[PDB]
Amino acid sequence: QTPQATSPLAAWLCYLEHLHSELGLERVKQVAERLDLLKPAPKIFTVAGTNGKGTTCCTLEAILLAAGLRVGVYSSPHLLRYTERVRIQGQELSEAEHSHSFAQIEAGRGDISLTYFEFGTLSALQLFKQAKLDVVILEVGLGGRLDATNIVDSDVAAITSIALDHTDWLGYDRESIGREKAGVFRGGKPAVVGEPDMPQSIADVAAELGAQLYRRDVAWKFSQNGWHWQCGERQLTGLPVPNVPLANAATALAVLHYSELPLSDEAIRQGLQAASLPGRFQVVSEQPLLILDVAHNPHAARYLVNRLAQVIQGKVRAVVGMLSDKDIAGTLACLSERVDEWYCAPLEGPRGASAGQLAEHLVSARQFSDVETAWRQAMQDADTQDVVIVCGSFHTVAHVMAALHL
Ligand SMILES: Nc1ncnc2c1ncn2[C@@H]1O[C@H](COP(=O)(O)OP(=O)(O)NP(=O)(O)O)[C@@H](O)[C@H]1O
Ligand SMILES: N[C@@H](CCC(=O)O)C(=O)O
Ligand SMILES: [Mn+2]
Repeated sequence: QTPQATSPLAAWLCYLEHLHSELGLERVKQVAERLDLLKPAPKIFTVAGTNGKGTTCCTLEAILLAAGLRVGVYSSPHLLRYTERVRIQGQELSEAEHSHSFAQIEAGRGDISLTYFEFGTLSALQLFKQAKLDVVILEVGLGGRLDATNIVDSDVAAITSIALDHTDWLGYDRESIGREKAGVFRGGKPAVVGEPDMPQSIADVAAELGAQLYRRDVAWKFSQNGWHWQCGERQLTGLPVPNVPLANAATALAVLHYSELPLSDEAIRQGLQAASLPGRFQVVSEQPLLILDVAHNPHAARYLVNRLAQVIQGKVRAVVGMLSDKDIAGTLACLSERVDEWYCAPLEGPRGASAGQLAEHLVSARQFSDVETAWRQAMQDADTQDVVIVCGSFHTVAHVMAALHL
């Protein structure tokens, strides 16, 4: 049975998780066109990148909300609830609102077939259209050029970082990754690049499209009390350090600058003081320090290792689970520079790695039945001066979050 407007959101998600799968955007665009969904707000920012999309978007959101605007954010993936994926004034909507919205997409599509993410994306656009917003922030699902979020013409587009989230493959490198991401840029519009080691293909695509390229360390830059953000001969000085990676706050300032939106000193500082997301180096407890971080590739792992070195005489204990298609070998080698004790767990279903698939990269790691069991063992073993880090995937962090009923 196809669910209805009044069915539980869980029924819609089961229907969408079975959507039988086809490359372009012509289908999703045609549905959007029918439901008049291509202009959710008069200002649209679209954010691509390997790591840093979510926290870049949340910094934009925090600043724009501090400035008194009505703001929507579309985000993915989610930790515990699908309702995390759409925020309006910083807050989630009801499950009922999502079920009604999906029903409208289902009726609106006719016999045009859509993927899970295309359906989610159209529903989000519809929820935003309805909410009378000034700005909509769209986090790219994957890539950008052919991502469902790319049906909307953005006012400013951004790439937060370039890194490899998957294993070696022919033709799969920073250049190929970059090229696909740069497909969110638009002719005549600012294209903000927050990656300091930018592949050439990003510049090639920006040139083909006629986008205006504004790169970190060329057009704008930042440093380090507080921190400083500069673009040409102008700067912001003594900014508060936010609880997101500074590169991504810097990318968000660049977006906001090139958008030409009017923003007070107060809005910028209050936003930076509020900006954070659950599961991005999130301290949940102390003595032992319990930190949750959704790092799942070597680039994020390097960031996570650098933060850990700033917070630990005590041991680092890592509770880890990953998906089987990640660069497991690389992520665990990077983490192993600072992890002293390993607690490995499987993730469920056909896409999860087993604890054995993780252990085979480590030396005499502990192996457990499931994440919660691994985590309770880690807490049980931890001394007061230890750090327990839960990482490797959303599923790992979320299993711990559900177990602490956060
Ligand atoms: N600029 C960055 N450089 C290094 N690591 C980063 C950077 N931005 C984010 N990370 C790390 O990447 C992880 C996720 O950040 P996030 O902002 O959620 O990225 P995302 O692109 O939305 N990916 P996801 O977490 O899978 O939704 C956390 O470990 C971050 O610390
Ligand atoms: N997986 C990324 C690209 C980066 C990568 O493949 O490593 C995406 O979201 O499109
Ligand atoms: Mn994300």
